[PDB]
Amino acid sequence: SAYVHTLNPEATGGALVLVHPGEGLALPYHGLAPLLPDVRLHVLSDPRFGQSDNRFATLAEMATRYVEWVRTTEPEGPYRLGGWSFGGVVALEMASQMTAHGDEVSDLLLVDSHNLNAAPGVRQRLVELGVDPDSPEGVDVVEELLHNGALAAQYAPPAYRGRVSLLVTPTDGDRDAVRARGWDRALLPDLVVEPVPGAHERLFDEEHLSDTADAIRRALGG
Repeated sequence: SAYVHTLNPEATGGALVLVHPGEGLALPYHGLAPLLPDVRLHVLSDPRFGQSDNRFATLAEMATRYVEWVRTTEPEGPYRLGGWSFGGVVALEMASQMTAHGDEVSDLLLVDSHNLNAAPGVRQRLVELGVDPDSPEGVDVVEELLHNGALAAQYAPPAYRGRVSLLVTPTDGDRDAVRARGWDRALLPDLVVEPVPGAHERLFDEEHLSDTADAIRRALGG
């Protein structure tokens, strides 16, 4: 569909599905493609983005719909899923569902994601992106953002035994980066924690993209 876009379509090194962050558009990930030229990148956008009505009721329901798309695009596994912040949380729930239905998910990439249901700026994020929150783009994005943040707050991530890479930016006061983001290592026995530099909101902007892509490449090459 119009919400699934595939980058590096002739790549033969494997595939990676990336779920949109809380703003709802997978466009930040497009700049990864030249930096991950051996990876088929399937980037997923929110199909309910423009719809004040007909939002997904739960993060689980969103994930279930995205799984469908993934299976249609890559009918055979093993699967590698991930996303930046909110998208990483959705990717986890996708991995949880796929593995419960017999699929192999060899990698799950949480790019500086947090678990708001455990450890809980809408307009200010756009201002920081250079968009007018009150422009036509602006209002839709803030609306999308607050809903996805509500989906995340109501969702608790389940125990998941597969391999999970959590890429973490610097943690205020250098405290434990896993608890600071609301995750419980008892639920993620095969968690691997990897550093990525810069600020949570800046990870895909022009300056940062090469370092963020480096951290993703390293996470996938276990």
